[PDB]
Amino acid sequence: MNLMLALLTNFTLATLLVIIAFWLPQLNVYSEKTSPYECGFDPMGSARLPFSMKFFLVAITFLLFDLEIALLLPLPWASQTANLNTMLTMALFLIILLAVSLAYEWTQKGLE
Amino acid sequence: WFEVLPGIAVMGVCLFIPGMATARIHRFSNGGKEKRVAHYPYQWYLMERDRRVSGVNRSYVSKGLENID
Amino acid sequence: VAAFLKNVWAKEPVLVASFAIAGLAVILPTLSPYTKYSLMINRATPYNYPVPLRDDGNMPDVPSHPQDPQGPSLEWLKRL
Amino acid sequence: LLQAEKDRRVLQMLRENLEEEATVMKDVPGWKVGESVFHTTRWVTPMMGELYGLRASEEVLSATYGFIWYT
Amino acid sequence: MFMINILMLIIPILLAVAFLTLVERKVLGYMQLRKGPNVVGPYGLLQPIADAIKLFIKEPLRPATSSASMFILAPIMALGLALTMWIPLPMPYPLINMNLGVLFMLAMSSLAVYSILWSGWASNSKYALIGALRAVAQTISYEVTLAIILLSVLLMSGSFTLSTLITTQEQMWLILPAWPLAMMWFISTLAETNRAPFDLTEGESELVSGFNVEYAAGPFALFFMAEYANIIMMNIFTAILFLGTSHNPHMPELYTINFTIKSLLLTMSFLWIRASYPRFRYDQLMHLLWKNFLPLTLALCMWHVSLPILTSGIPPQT
Amino acid sequence: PFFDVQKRLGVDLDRWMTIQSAEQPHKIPSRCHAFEKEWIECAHGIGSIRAEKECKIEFEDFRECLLRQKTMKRLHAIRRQREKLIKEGKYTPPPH
Amino acid sequence: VELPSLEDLKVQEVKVSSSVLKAAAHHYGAQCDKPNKEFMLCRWEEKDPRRCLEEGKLVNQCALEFFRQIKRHCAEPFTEYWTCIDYSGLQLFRRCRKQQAQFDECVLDKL
Amino acid sequence: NPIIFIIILLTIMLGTIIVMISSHWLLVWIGFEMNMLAIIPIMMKNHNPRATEASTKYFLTQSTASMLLMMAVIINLMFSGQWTVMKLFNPMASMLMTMALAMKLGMAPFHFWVPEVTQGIPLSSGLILLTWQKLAPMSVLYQIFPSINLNLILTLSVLSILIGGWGGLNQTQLRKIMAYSSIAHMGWMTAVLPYNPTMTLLNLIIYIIMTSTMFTMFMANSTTTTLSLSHTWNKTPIMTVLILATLLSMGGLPPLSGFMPKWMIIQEMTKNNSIILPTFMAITALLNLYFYMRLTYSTTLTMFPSTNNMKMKWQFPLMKKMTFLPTMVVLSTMMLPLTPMLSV
Amino acid sequence: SMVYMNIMMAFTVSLVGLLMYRSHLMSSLLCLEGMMLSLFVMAALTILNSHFTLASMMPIILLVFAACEAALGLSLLVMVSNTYGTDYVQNLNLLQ
Amino acid sequence: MMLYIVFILSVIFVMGFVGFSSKPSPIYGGLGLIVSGGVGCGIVLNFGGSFLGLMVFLIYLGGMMVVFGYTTAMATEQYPEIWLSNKAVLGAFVTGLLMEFFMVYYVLKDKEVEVVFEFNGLGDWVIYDTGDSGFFSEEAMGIAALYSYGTWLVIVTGWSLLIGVVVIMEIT
Ligand SMILES: CCCCCCCCCCCCCCCCCC(=O)OC[C@H](COP(=O)(O)OCCN)OC(=O)CCCCCCCCCCCCCCCCC
Repeated sequence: MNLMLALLTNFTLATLLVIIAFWLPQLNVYSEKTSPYECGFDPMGSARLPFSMKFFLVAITFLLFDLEIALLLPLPWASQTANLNTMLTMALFLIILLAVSLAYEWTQKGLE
Repeated sequence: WFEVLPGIAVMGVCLFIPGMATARIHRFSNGGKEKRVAHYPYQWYLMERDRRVSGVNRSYVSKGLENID
Repeated sequence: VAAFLKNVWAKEPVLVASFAIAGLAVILPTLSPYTKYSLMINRATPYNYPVPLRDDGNMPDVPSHPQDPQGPSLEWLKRL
Repeated sequence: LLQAEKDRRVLQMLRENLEEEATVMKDVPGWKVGESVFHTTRWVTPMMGELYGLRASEEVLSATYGFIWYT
Repeated sequence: MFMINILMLIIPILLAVAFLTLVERKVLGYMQLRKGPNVVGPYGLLQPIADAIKLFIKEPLRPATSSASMFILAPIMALGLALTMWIPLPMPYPLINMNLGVLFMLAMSSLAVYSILWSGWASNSKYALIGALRAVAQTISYEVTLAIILLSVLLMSGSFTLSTLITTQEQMWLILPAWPLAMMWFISTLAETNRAPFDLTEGESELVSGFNVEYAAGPFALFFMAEYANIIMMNIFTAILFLGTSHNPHMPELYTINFTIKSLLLTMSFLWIRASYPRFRYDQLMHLLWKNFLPLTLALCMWHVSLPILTSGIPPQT
Repeated sequence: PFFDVQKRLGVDLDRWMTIQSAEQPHKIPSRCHAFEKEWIECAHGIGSIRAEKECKIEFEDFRECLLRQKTMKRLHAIRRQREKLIKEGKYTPPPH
Repeated sequence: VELPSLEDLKVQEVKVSSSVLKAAAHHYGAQCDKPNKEFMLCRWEEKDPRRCLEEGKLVNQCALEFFRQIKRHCAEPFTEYWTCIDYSGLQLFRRCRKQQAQFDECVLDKL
Repeated sequence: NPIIFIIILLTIMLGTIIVMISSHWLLVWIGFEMNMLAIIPIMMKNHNPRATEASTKYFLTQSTASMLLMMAVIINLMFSGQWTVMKLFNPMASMLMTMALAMKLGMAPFHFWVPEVTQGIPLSSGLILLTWQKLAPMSVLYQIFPSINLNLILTLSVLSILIGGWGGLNQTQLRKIMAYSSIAHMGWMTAVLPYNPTMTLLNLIIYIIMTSTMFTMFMANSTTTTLSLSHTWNKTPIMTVLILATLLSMGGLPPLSGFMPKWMIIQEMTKNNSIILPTFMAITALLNLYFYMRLTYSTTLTMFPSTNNMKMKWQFPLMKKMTFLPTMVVLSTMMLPLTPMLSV
Repeated sequence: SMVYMNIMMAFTVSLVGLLMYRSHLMSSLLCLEGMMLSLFVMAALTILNSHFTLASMMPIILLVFAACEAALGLSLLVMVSNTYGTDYVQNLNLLQ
Repeated sequence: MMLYIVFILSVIFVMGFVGFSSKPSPIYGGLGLIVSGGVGCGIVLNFGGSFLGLMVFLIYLGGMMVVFGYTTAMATEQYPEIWLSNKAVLGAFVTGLLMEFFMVYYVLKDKEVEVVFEFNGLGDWVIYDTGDSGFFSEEAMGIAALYSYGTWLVIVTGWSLLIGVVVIMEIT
């Protein structure tokens, strides 16, 4: 029953330590002028964040290579079986189904 | 070249506590015997049995041969 | 064609080390006779509990006492 | 050997969870002593609620959740 | 007293991550030909008590332009998943015994980068805005290099738990047999945790200062104490997953003694690099992963799969 | 239209995962396993249109093995034979 | 339903820990096999472990005299043997390998 | 590019062959889950600001359509815990099957969709492929066939063949006019379905042909009704006797084959002594005809040939198998009392 | 028992006004990609509390598409707001 | 740490949703999930299924969501106000929250009320286990690795993914 005793112990030191740092001098009596001088060294910066694509694909591109290496995960439990040939013949398919899915897209990464 | 030899001896020892703490709490809490481990539901099944027969309530006290005479 | 195989190894000697290992792991499992030992060991590990069958007449083998002569030889592994 | 210890532990366990039930009340709009919730008749391994009653204190919590979350 | 075995862990480690910052510039000092913090100590060993106290006295501004609700829950993390990950880690006796726990790291290795995306976005514009976006992008592409080459060896040891992984490395220092992989286990944790040769996340050269830029002395001790709570853990891991010690059911103590005289050598590697090599210019940085690091890591997986099967080797586990 | 090719030629596409009792690789059972081989035995040579009005017995308990729907009610109704009378005598049990 | 009374219960269970119970445990079953395999067949062959209680007292019985046997001849090498294996975690069998002969010195020999 | 377009366009039917071949509820999920995965790029090809505001109004309307099903698969995994494919053992399953499956076919409601997609897919080429998705689902309904609440599958039917009828009388674009009156013929085949479920397929094949041979004809350039006026005095008049030899046969008149489904279907729906149902269907497909008349008064009335328009060139499209179909879309009535005993 | 009525009230997450609407499409698409876990967990119990031992992979296959496919339909939501910059379900243009 | 530590998770889970099932300015949408996903992977880690729980962290909650969050900087919403922004979100909330509460109130606030909510008893986890058992990897989803019997189940999923990229290499 002692796991949650070992988790909420950990946060409660951390969720404590924000206030004793952030908050404690935050109410101190120093000046702290409201002037809009903050947001350093790009003073104003008025724009939307524009769509920039080769930022985007490197999200998608991963998400799919991700899945099957969940599918690929239960090899070391499956190395203990009865008929094993249906493993080696089958196990090696996923991989090559992964590696193929590279080679195609590999004609165009662009600047990744 | 030497002046760094003290700099280690802080970090080093401070990692030699957490390895000797848990090691000597388990050996201390169960009185000389390393903590049991239940990975598989069969393995558990003997402790929760052994709790019943031990002396009162615990899994760390073994009866022995003279128990049943 | 061997001039090709030496003129991709002056430029990209990387994936070539993957293909070189890509095959050579597919080929070999159909060769070395160490395999098929691998399938015998892995079949004989008694995960379950053996249940004794009923003996009326035959009873081909396998007497009541297990250590008596009963059945196959699994001790070719113990010496192995 | 190990099993021949358990089967006795549940049959002991049902009786006390019956003999100490049938002596709670015998009610006219009550139930017959040890009926069957099924029609069919053979031994079907009982549900946790059968062995431990509404008892529901601790030694239960160390039974159902005993194995999970830790040695 | 199980609660006093925990709090005996969280506390005694915050001294290492503190006194690393000192051995930071002594070791990196004599690479330069000079001595390290000296005047204050006398030996310097007294420096970090003075540094922990300058920050929390020093006033913690917030940007007028920020969303305060995110500017807390994010750092209130950079110190959890750093201090939770330590839990099931055998030395020799881990505080928890998790059946399949090895997988549990990747659970907590994957969930920290979702505390970068908050903070850099939580605040404001383009030095921490698109500057905390594109350190997301490199941090997730160095997992696929990882989980595979973690999954390789685990064919060579049988299960997901860590009590077996001391048994199999007995008299064989698991670095012989896969030494090709082991390299890539190193360049990963150095690329993923944002350290020297691929440095970009925290800025010096490519930008001003990455992701730290806004936090004043107040919160910025946490990150500067969080970022060093990952680095001494992955490197206190690698040496349970490669360079194994020899358990001793009798003098447990001599296990850890010889264990910190390894994991503490190993670490002094991310410092022994940082004096040396320059940076990658974010194109070359990912552009060298798909093309180059990856094709092998698949290829070897087709290899450590068959090698047990093709030798009747298959390791004794479920 | 359901062609059923896997009947004609030899392959098994699925047919294994299908029901609650087939193999279970190490031969480990389900809880209500023993009532399958009972209930399938009933309707096989049947054409299933009379099954509904024929068997129905071996099916119902099987639906009541699965959900434990009733035994949980006759159980919850011991909490009304005791634990309204706790004060009125027969604490029941004696501990132990 | 019919359940047997409270009787033919409270019998003599072998009461020992789980460390000693795996100490011999090995010479144990290979040499006995008088009720036990047979007692399986009073379960697997016909289920409902209620109709079959009888050999349960035979198979439980075989153990009684077994541990009652061993106490007479040599308990000294045994007592020291199941101490090491009881020095713990996982209860490995590959640590006590040395002492395995001392327990088995005359057991396979004398009796 | 050109290879894969035959890899994609092959995987579709492989998406619907695992549907008809399977024993196992999981596979009939995966089975038409990978159409909504493998259909989408076909819509795209010319990358325009409709197809992409089309296939996204399609997508999330076949996304839930599926994703409810998986909720009505896992209900009877509770009760009876036996997958396979047979009556659904529990009423919250079926009522959550059939009226959430009507989304892919769309029936009487669940069509604000079929006109929003079929219109303004920039790709009119086909769009003949939206005759597959009529053919995946039915190959469930034929199996589950003896479980329906029976007060529904008619109540989506009879509110359909009506609502798809009136939908078009107001329409001009002739991709819509086929979009409408393709809800209609989903009124006849699932109104039958509990009574003798073959003599449905009969209406299913006669439908796949007739709507098929329309499009292949609508492919030369043809788009808007008033571009079918500039047709006979320009392209070829032997085209016009065709478009009048079908559009009439498709609502149907007894010397043609379009009359073949009704003529047989009512043999079935009476003999079960429901004679007050079929008239109202029989009589409502009537004002389903007044699209086609008034479509057919466009092309034979020589309406203002376009302008000076001189097409002296010959044709090079693919008419493939158009030189057959309106000898089988018309003349087959004289042939067959086979269709009830042939596919059966 | 009770854990089957939660989570079920959760699987009315559909709620459809909040399935297509209102704008910020990303909120709609969101409650979709989390319509799973109402399909998953619910089917990670019934499989589990009774030992099927075989369908146990099915939970894995309920994600492997639920991520694969729902990650597709994200793509379009770039094409919409690439040409715009605001998703805003309020784009109707193709009409009927 | 009572017997109700399961019932206390789900009713946080059920409340995990209604945060993002209304209309929260979807940079807080995530924070309606990773709680729900978290507690969700929480519930599953009881019952004995473990491996299958600890994956949702790896494959979905950890891996997937980040893409859901790596965008919504590309679709990036305007800095109008967000969250409490427009006065409308709050109205839709409570009536959901109470609707299980008022359900949960007299669902059982008494002996029984009435029938349809009365056939679910509570508190011992009556079903939640059975008897004892042996061990295989555990017993249950401990053996989730079938490259034996399952094949035609993989090779579709194995092949259906390979096309996932081709579709997306185009429209991109
Ligand atoms: C910001 C301030 C506010 C936040 C404060 C609270 C924050 C909490 C954040 C939670 C983050 C950690 C949660 C990760 C869960 C991991 C659980 C796990 O993996 O445990 C492993 C273990 C597996 O069991 P096994 O070893 O196979 O069998 C043992 C047999 N004796 O499993 C077990 O032993 C059984 C599991 C027992 C634990 C009960 C379930 C705990 C998990 C609940 C998490 C709830 C989600 C909270 C929000 C998460 C957001 C990230």
